Amino acid sequence: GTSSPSAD
Amino acid sequence: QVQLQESGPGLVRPSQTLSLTCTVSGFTFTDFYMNWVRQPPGRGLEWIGFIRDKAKGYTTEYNPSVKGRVTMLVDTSKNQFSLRLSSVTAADTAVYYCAREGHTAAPFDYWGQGSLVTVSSASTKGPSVFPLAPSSKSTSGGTAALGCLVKDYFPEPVTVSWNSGALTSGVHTFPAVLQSSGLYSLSSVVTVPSSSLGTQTYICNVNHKPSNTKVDKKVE
Amino acid sequence: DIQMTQSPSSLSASVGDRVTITCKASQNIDKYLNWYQQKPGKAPKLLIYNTNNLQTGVPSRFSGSGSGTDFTFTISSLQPEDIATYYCLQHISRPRTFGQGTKVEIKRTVAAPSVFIFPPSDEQLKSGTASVVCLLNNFYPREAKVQWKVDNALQSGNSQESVTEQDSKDSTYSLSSTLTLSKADYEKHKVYACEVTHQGLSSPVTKSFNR
Repeated sequence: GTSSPSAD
Repeated sequence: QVQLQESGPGLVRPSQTLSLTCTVSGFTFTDFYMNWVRQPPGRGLEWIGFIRDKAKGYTTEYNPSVKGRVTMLVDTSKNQFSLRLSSVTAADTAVYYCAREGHTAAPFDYWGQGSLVTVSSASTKGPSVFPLAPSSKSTSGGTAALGCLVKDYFPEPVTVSWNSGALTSGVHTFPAVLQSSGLYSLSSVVTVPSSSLGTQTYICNVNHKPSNTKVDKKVE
Repeated sequence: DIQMTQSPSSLSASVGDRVTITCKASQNIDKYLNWYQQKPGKAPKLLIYNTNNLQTGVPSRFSGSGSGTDFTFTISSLQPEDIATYYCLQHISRPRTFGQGTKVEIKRTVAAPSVFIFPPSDEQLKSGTASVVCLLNNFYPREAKVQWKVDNALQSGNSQESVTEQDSKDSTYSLSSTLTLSKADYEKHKVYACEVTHQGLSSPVTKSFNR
């Protein structure tokens, strides 16, 4: 994978 | 063909546990996170949480809004993610979706159809299906209207298709209305050529999943 | 949590118009703001991610801009299939939070309803109840009045109606009105009529049948 910073 | 599909809609009793499954195919599901989002009938969207991928051991993050009531699982042998929400209340009635995290385009690049879960202590009731036959009183410039009346069911939703999915053009499946009994009613109508009323067959396929009631009705 | 506020809450525009929706975050979200389109009964669909990146296959008429706390979503030339509710979503931090959505509706020219009436089915009559359905197909605008008559006496309190969402092809509305009586009551009268009044009608249209 995801490009989202809130995923990890 | 990336596919996501939540398990069927239905009832959950107050203070009991909502359980859903999200069955996937068409991608390496073990390489993407999976989110759950819900939408209370008539309201906006709410992110419930996500379950990570195989590399992260499927660890989770939940919204504090459902803090402590939600768990999200995976059963890799079944191509399935699951959602469990305990001690439900009236606030938890909603359409629940699983939505893939995605890689570059994220989050929520693919979504299931959604499953309506209704919190209630009432019993489910499958519908009655009656025909709305084409006639002279339903005749407009060479076209004919026909349909099916789907009455006395609870809770929502009911699914109506025509000719098992082969007929979709010109169909209007109206929003249900709530009757005095607390049961819902809806009509689904289709406008067709009057010229081929004698050669074509029209069948409404009604599926009220909450009660596992499937009814087929030929409209003559 | 980051709160997302969209504006306006709904709007109506003509095909071809430029439509701009705004989304504000209560605190910075850098560029991590996505836009989704949802049609009644269907799941949201990703159109744009991270402010201005079009998802593969999304028409070039959609776009977005902004940064920090203030964002915009633009449809360059509105098309009939674009009616929906559009949501913004921040994902710089958990919990991921959505705007309340903006319902995009279309204004078009007047279109009169085609009116159809359906007597109760033998099957239902057998059961003890008699539902009579009046259908108003593909009209605009949405405002319309149905009046049930049972031997010329204006009925009250025995019908229910519901209107569809706006059609994605012709931007019209359809309305179903259902009159429900007991079989006993149904077999007391002769002419069951549905009177429709609408802006696209020079004079009210009637559709009736003698039991």
